[PDB]
Amino acid sequence: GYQQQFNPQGGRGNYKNFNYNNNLQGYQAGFQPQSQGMSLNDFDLKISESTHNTNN
Amino acid sequence: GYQQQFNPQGGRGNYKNFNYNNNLQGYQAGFQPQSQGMSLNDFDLKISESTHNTNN
Amino acid sequence: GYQQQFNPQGGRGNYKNFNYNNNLQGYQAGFQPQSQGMSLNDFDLKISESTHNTNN
Amino acid sequence: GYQQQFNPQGGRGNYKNFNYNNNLQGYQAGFQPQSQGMSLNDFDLKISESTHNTNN
Amino acid sequence: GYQQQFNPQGGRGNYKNFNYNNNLQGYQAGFQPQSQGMSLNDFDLKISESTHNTNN
Repeated sequence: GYQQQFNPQGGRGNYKNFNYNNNLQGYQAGFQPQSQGMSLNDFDLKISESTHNTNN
Repeated sequence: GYQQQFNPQGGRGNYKNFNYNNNLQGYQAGFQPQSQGMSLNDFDLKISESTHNTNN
Repeated sequence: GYQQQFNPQGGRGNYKNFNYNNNLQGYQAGFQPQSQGMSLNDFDLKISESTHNTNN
Repeated sequence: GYQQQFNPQGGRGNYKNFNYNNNLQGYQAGFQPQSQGMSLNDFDLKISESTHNTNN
Repeated sequence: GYQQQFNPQGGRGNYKNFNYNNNLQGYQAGFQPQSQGMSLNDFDLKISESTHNTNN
């Protein structure tokens, strides 16, 4: 079938923001998982992210 | 079938923002997973990302 | 079948924004995964990205 | 079949924005994955990207 | 079959915006992956890219 398991073998680290969305014959609208920007719904190794959200 | 498992073997690091979307004969509209920009839905190794979102 | 697994072997680093979209005979409209620009849906190694989004 | 696995062997770095889209006999319309520009859907090694999006 | 795997061997760097689109007997319309311009869908080594998108 579908292998989506969380199976780290050995090693070490930081694990966060794992999201599993199972839609079984359903209705899903307006989804922004792990969103960092602005979402409007009307019905030496360095990674650096900086986001400024201003809603007026 | 489909192999999408999380299987790091040895090593070390930072693991974040893993998103699994399974749509089984369903209706999905307006999806911006891991979005950093602006989403409007009307129904030495360095990576640097800077985003300014102004909604007036 | 389809091999899309996450299998780092040894080594080290930063791993983020991995998105798996499985559409099984479904309806998907208006998808901007890992979007950094502006999405409107009406129903020494250095990588630097700077985005300004102004919605009036 | 199809080999699309994530298999770094040794080494080090930054890995982000990996997107796997599997469309199984489905309907997908209006897709802008990893988009940085403007998407309107009506139903010393240096890489530098600067994008200004103004929606009036 | 088709070899499209991500297999860096040794070395180091920055890896981002890898997109795998598998269309299995499906309908895909209006796709602008990794788009930086303007997409309208109606249903010393230096690389520098600057894009201004004005929608009136």
